[PDB]
Amino acid sequence: MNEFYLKTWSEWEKNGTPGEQRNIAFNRLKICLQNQEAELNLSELDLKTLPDLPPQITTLEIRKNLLTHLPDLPPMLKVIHAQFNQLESLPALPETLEELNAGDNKIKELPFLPENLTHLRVHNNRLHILPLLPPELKLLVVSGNRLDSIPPFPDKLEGLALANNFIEQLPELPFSMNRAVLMNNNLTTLPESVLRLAQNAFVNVAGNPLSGHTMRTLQQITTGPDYSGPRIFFS
Amino acid sequence: FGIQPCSICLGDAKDPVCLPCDHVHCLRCLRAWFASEQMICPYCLTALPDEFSP
Ligand SMILES: [Zn+2]
Ligand SMILES: [Zn+2]
Repeated sequence: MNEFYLKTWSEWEKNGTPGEQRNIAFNRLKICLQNQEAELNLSELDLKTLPDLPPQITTLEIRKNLLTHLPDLPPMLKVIHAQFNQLESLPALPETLEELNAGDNKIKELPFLPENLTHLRVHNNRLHILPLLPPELKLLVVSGNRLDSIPPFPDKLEGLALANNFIEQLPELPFSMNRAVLMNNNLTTLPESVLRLAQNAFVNVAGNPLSGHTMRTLQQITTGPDYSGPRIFFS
Repeated sequence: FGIQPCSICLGDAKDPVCLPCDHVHCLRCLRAWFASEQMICPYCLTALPDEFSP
């Protein structure tokens, strides 16, 4: 609708390599802006770049493309699905963002995580460190990265997945946690708070070099007659 | 059809199963997780449909 966005998009449409489905994307961009739709879906279009995005969208669906960077993210966005690209970084994240999935990319470092974020999935990236975790986070997935440590967990976090990293020490776990996927890290002990999770919580610590003293401590408590902590899988 | 490593165990899965989130794991390993009623992808914690069977 806006003439300035149309000119930018028509030039972008003409500037793609033969595999990219830019004509479909160009038509979707126009219709998104014209009808002020909440979602823009450019997923599975073999795209190598994106142009300026329609500023009113609240959901950005761009999974399964060939993107290496993203343009500026519009300031109403609440959900971004950018998994299965070739991303090396993310731009600054909108304050409105609640759900981000950027798994299966090549990201080495993340930007600041905004205050309202509830779901973060960045499995299968190249992360060597994580930013601090915001207060309302409920789900954190960082499996398959290069992490040596993980920052303190906020007190509403319910799901954690960090399998296949290099983490040596696990911070104390909040009672809100009901699922901890911890396999194949470098842990030699577990924080005592793991034994205080709800009886129906699930913890898997297989593949960590847990010490003899840790194993004797865990065997004593989890096999005691009055144990009401989580089920802990060692294999 | 080449070698497909388990997301967790890097072991060529004997019977690779591709979940809807495009993550592959060994059939046995999945059955073991599902035996505890954890109907999710263990790698990205995306929930699976009800009564899901690999
Ligand atoms: Zn497996
Ligand atoms: Zn998955």
